[PDB]
Amino acid sequence: LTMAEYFRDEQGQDVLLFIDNIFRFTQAGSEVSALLGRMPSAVGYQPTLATEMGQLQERITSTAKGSITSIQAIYVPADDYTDPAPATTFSHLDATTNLERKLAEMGIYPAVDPLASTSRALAPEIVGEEHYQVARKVQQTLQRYKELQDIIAILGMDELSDEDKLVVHRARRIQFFLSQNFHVAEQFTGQPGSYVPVKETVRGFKEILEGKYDHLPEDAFRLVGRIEEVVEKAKAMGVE
Amino acid sequence: LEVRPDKVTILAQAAERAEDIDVLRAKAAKERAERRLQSQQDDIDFKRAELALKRAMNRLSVAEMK
Repeated sequence: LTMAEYFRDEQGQDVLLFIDNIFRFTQAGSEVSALLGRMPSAVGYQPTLATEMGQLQERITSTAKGSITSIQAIYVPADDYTDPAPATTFSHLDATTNLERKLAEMGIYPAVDPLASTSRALAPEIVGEEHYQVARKVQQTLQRYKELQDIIAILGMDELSDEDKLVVHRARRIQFFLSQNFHVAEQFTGQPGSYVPVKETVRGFKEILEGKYDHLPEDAFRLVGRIEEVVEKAKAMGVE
Repeated sequence: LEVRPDKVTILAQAAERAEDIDVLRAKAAKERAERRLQSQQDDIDFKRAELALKRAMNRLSVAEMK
C-alpha cells in the first residue's frame, strides 16, 4: 500500500493497487487475535475486525492531488456471502468484476460475465444517459439470449416469435464484441491490441443495438477494437 | 338437411359464410390448418413446465430427507 500512496501524494498520479486475496489479511488477523488475548467474536473472528479492515481500506481513495484505485480478489469462505470476512469487505467495494469460466470457452476474452459484473458508477448521474441507456440495454438483450438458451435446445432455431431471433442475432454480435485485443496478448497472437474509450465503446454497442451491423458475420466483432475495426475485420470477410 | 315445416337445419362438417366459390371454404380450411399446427406453444409451455418441475426437483428437494 505504502508504496502506492507515494506516487499519489508525492507525484499526483492515479495508481492501481492490486491485492490478491485481501481475505488472508482479515483471516491472519483473527489467528493472532487469539494469541494477543482478544475475546472471540462472530465466527471466531477478531472483535477488531471491521476496524482493522477500515483503517486499511480508507487509505485507498482519491485525494486532492492523486488517487488510488484497488482491485481486490475475494475468496469467500465456501461460497458463503454472509461470513464476517467477506461481508466486511463488500462494505468497501464500489464495483464487482466477475470472470466466468464459460465466456472463455466460447472464446470471449475478457471472460468477464456481462451480467454478474456490476458497478456503482453505472448510473446516469455518474455516466449520463447514453452510457447508461446503452449499458442497461446491452445487458437486457443479453438476458433474453440467455433464457432462450433452453428453448434453442428444444425447438432448434426454427421458432422463436421471429423477434427472439433478432435478439439472438444482436445478442451474439454484442457479447462477441465484448471481447478485445489485449496489449498483453500480442506476445502469442501478434494483434497489436486496443484501448477503446468509454465514448467509442458506447457508440459501438449503440449502433450494434440499432442493428446497423446485423449483416456482418459473427466472427467479425469477435476480438477487435472500436466499431470501425469490426468493419475492416469484415470486408476482410468479403462484404461491401 | 333437416327440413321442418317451421325450420330448416343445415348440418355441416364445415361451413363458412363464403362467396359463390367453394374453393374458399377450402381457403378457410387452409388458413386454419397449419395455423392450428402453429399451436406448438401448447406443447412447448408444458415442456418449460415439465422442465421447471424437474429443476426444482433436481436439487433432490430432499437429500436423504433431512
